[PDB]
Amino acid sequence: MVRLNSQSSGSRQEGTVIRILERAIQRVVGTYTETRNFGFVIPDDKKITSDIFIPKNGKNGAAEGHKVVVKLTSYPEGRMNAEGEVETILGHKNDPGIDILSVIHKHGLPG
RNA sequence: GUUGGGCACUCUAAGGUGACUGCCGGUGACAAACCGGAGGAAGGUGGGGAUGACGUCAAAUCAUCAUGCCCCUUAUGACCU
Repeated sequence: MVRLNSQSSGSRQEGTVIRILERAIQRVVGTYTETRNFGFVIPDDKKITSDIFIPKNGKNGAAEGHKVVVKLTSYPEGRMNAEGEVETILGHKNDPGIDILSVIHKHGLPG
């Protein structure tokens, strides 16, 4: 429910997400990465500019390499990132036929 | 500890050790790096000091000191109260 601004530093009208009327992106696919004694799945697409906090109870295989879908169990909060889990361990990200299989789960195609 | 009590511990102070990308994951030219993880007292330029290049102001100092040219030289020297 983006609101207008009474300014514009360009040719475009300035929106501002004063509120989110609806949540979409229910789930993301990505590579899981171990950080500072933690986990963080990086979304397949770069359109999500943040990572997804993985707690250990939602690691479920995902190591440095493994591709996994995330049933996002929480979402960003001001400065904080989205939390999640690990769904399907698609396989090591650098595998021939993951490129397809990654897209198979990205789009939410049948199986 | 006051005393007996090796002296352990703390300390005292000489000599060594120790830290680096050395290591293990990512990431990335397989390298470098970057990002984390170990282990360690110490994490990625360990921390404080010390130690620089050519220069300028005819900068300041003839009251630190010395000093050419002067000046004083029974006094501009010197002594006391």
